[PDB]
Amino acid sequence: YFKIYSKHTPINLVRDLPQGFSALEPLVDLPIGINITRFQTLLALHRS
Amino acid sequence: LTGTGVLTESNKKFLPFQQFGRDIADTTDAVRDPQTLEILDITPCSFGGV
Ligand SMILES: *[C@@H]1O[C@H](CO)[C@@H](O)[C@H](O)[C@H]1NC(C)=O
Repeated sequence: YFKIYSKHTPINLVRDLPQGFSALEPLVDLPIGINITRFQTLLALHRS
Repeated sequence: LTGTGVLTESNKKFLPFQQFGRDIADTTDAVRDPQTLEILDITPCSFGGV
């Protein structure tokens, strides 16, 4: 069972993590049923 | 989810992943109606000693 908990927070700090409290609400409970041991996030390039 | 209690209109605002609410004794004291998505408090029926 793949659980997605999510929270969106308006912040204005430049560099590091902000210091505060914000609980993440569950968004999507996703039925995959597969083995996961390694992950990788996706970024986007800018071309000019 | 079966039970017996007085149903009243509730001021609690459930998050969309929440269906019911539990009290100290884990009895359902608030419930969301599955047809019209509104919250109802469930105060128990009166108990007395005769
Ligand atoms: C039927 O149920 C859905 C959610 O369960 C609700 O959004 C909808 O208003 C209901 N239809 C009627 C006619 O009440």
